[PDB]
Amino acid sequence: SGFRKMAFPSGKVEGCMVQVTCGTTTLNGLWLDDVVYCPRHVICTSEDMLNPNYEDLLIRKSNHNFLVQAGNVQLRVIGHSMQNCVLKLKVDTANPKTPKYKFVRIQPGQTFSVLACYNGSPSGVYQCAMRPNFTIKGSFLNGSCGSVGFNIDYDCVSFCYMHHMELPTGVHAGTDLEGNFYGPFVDRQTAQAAGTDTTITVNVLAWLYAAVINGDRWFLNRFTTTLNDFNLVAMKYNYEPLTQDHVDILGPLSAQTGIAVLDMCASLKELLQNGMNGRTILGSALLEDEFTPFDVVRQCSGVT
Amino acid sequence: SGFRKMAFPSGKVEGCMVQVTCGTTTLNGLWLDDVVYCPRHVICTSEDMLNPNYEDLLIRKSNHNFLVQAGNVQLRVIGHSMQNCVLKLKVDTANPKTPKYKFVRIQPGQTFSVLACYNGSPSGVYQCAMRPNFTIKGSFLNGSCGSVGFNIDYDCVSFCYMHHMELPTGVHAGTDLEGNFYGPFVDRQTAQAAGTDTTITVNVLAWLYAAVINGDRWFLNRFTTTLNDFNLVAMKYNYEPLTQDHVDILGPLSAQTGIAVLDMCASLKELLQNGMNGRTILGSALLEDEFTPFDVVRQCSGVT
Ligand SMILES: *CC(=O)N1CCN(Cc2cccc(Cl)c2)[C@@H](CC(C)C)C1
Ligand SMILES: *CC(=O)N1CCN(Cc2cccc(Cl)c2)[C@@H](CC(C)C)C1
Repeated sequence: SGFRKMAFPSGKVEGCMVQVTCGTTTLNGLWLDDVVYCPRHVICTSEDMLNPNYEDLLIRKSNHNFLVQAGNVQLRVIGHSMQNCVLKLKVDTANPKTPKYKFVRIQPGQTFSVLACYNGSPSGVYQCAMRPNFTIKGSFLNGSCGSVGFNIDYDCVSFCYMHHMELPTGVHAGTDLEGNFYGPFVDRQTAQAAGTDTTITVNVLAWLYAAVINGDRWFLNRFTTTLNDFNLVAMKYNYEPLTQDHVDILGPLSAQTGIAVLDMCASLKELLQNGMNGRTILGSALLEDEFTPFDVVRQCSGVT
Repeated sequence: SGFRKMAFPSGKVEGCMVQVTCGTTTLNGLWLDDVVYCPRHVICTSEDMLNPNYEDLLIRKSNHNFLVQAGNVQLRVIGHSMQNCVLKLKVDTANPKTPKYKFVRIQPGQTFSVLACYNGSPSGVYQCAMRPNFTIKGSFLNGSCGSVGFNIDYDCVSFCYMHHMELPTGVHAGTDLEGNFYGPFVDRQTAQAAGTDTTITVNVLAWLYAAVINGDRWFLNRFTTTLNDFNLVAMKYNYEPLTQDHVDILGPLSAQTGIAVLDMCASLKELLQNGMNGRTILGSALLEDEFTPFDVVRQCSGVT
């Protein structure tokens, strides 16, 4: 037992990290097969970032201008291209450590692990959720750009995120591995509105089931509710509306604990209306939303 | 910016995990050089766990009874020995993936990453603190025994913990890599008292400095205190007494933020006496104690 914000083992991703330098800018790249993926802003200078003309900036660059180092070995760049906000540098050597992988575009509310990297070297790993407003609340300093988010299904790494920037509010924005930003963000040093965020209701419910599985049951009550009544409370407290698809995904957890999803919704309703009353749930004094129902099942069963 | 409960990249440890089977019991082992380290309770049966006579149980075992598999390859066991609560199985092959490593016995209040493993395969990674009462609040199911805790200094992995058991209270107990339990715990299915735990004061203070560095400053006040006055509040709220060694270790963070350690102690004093008043600090509604001053500096600087 016990419930922790667990990240995937980062080994398969560590083996893909490289350092990419262009002129005087250095960030992280992801070396998979014979391609190195990195944020296209690696081609900018400090004066370029207000509104870079990336097509023009990339034209002044040749394959030899992109310095790619994997640890101590230098990769030979034989091709370069921009796809959306990422640069794809073709190298003459396939990464011997390339795991089985996929590029996926995650949905808001889904989770993933981030391997924070600086100068091509891994510093740490943490579990993130893609917020409903398409930002992530990460830990990223200067040089962390090009660090990636991923999930691992047995031996397959599904890369879902690449870090590009920090908004003036301290939240993080980035792209999928095809270079498309999540949310309305653009890769320029401009003030950008992150949309109104909401709490991931299905995840808070999944976490309440994890709490019941692990012994924390104080919040369980003698009440039930309906999807419509619960959604009136969710709207008031800036929670995502709960749908039947969300109820269906909570099926396994409802089955294991024997607590109907709507009864758990009534517990959540009372927690939203009354607060925690100085108590904790799974060591937290607030309602956690960065564990999906899948994460809860995986952690509570022992999937490797 | 941003502050997260970050674990070390687990790659160097993943490469050491093996599955150890003895009779019908299977748990995880750590393969370093030509030695596989695992909890000695791998030699027990269900009827043995009330009070195992490990010396007698190990005598009925031969090298061929210890089945060690690293992924799909079978290791050949050429020696076996018990050192405290760990078994050391000498194998005929040095692990090609053995990183630079040390065995260290961590101090209470210090942190480390745990690579939870099942059947020799890594499931996830999380950051833990060794509680002042020598337990850890982990996430460990049946089969997780033999999973290890570690820190990484550049290329050197300092292994500090091996998981052995879950106390009836849901907290976790284990040993250093020489097989000595942290705390008064013994490897038997007996009800065992975990000592009175306390909050790691120096870590909560280190985390308050991380909050100030990252923008959360609401808790800063116009007050100061003394070590003696603060310690009267710490005693009341079951916080570890703050010493000059702790003040000294907070030196760098005090220097960076320009907030004297005793002024931060007065902020902590007011937070202890008044609570959070429905507010949060670094996304938490309680006082976090599982980040050391070293962890804060590392995360806030970008050490890889
Ligand atoms: C991710 C990272 O380390 N950095 C944040 C982005 N910086 C450039 C930038 C500025 C404004 C908007 C965007 Cl999309 C990108 C990085 C600059 C260094 C020199 C790599 C730092
Ligand atoms: C760590 C783990 O997976 N397990 C917890 C300990 N179990 C045996 C046990 C019982 C009582 C006290 C101690 Cl020190 C150890 C493990 C049993 C399986 C069969 C490995 C499970």
